[PDB]
Amino acid sequence: GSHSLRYFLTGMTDPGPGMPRFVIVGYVDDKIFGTYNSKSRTAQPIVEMLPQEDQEHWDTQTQKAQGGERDFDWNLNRLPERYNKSKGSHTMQMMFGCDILEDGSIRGYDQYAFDGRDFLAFDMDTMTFTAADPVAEITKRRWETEGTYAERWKHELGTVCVQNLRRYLEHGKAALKRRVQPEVRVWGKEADGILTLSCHAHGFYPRPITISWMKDGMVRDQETRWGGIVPNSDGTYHASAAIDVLPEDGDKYWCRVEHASLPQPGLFSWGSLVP
Amino acid sequence: ADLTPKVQVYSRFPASAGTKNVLNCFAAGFHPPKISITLMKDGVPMEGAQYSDMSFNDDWTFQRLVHADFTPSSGSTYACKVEHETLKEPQVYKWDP
Ligand SMILES: CCCCCCCCCCCCCC(=O)NCC(=O)O
Ligand SMILES: [Cl-]
Repeated sequence: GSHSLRYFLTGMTDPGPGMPRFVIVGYVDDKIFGTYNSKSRTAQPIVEMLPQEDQEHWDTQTQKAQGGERDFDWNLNRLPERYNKSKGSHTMQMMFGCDILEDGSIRGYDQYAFDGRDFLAFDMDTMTFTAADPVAEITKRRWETEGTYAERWKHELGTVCVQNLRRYLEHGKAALKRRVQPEVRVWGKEADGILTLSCHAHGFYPRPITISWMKDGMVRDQETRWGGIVPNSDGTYHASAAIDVLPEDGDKYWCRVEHASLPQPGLFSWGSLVP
Repeated sequence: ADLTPKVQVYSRFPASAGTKNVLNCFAAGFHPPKISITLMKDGVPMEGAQYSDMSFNDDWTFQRLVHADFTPSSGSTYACKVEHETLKEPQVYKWDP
């Protein structure tokens, strides 16, 4: 099948009282598998997904994250002077990782942002860079002329990331292969002669899901508002959809939920009970 | 295209009085990353709340989940208070269970 490994790195001059100034969150297929932060200074697996991890692998992750932290610290001190915008708080971010596609081919990702705006990116297929402003352009031109960054990150993305993804898919298979069926609630609130129907899917895994509103067998997508897929703390997800209808039609609308855990879609209505 | 937090408040399970649950406050789409998120019961911060490691979405905006185990009681009001430098005053997001 198709699988993804992604790392989300953040550095902050102003994280908030007691908060770490540098954080890394790692994801395999929409599941957090490990974290690092500058308070603990340790990369650690999420043991509910990876329960039997060897120490040497995670010492290596820790060593790499500590180097990332130092680099982000340098950039946060130096980039503000180069932009001539010294005052205020600042942030540095990076997202990188790899996909193994259904046909086995590999895709790499590597992008940076400063103060929440695109900075530069690296293309591991062609070993080229792009930059979003003149400060980043100077960095990009130095990196490409020297040639070291591109060799290192082609290996990092195309070899190490892939090997680590295969490792985590195997070591975390029990948690990854599991399917948790959503519990759905439909609710209605009437105000000013308008009935708003809402449909909430609680606690499903894996992440992909669809919610639709239907009447007379016809979907009403143009009138539907979706809240989005948002996480629970146990690794399942939550999602919602709402629609405004005439109060006299409340019991004619049905919320349809499709999800890998449901062999056929669930269908729920306001005013009816599901034994 | 404003960097204010977009906030949702929801429980892990559809709630029933007296049944153990988890209350969640999820804020997303904001910048800068510094943000105050407080789960409250009847205006009192809830004990045992925990916060996710800072992460972000594809457009680089930040998100954070705050959650607390709890047993919902009828007659109480649960809410999430959010403070962020894009906001002139705190904003309070009630839980509709
Ligand atoms: C799940 C937690 C463990 C994560 C381990 C992987 C850590 C990778 C950190 C890469 C640091 C990249 C900095 C950088 O690119 N600096 C640019 C420069 O200054 O040359
Ligand atoms: Cl994310």
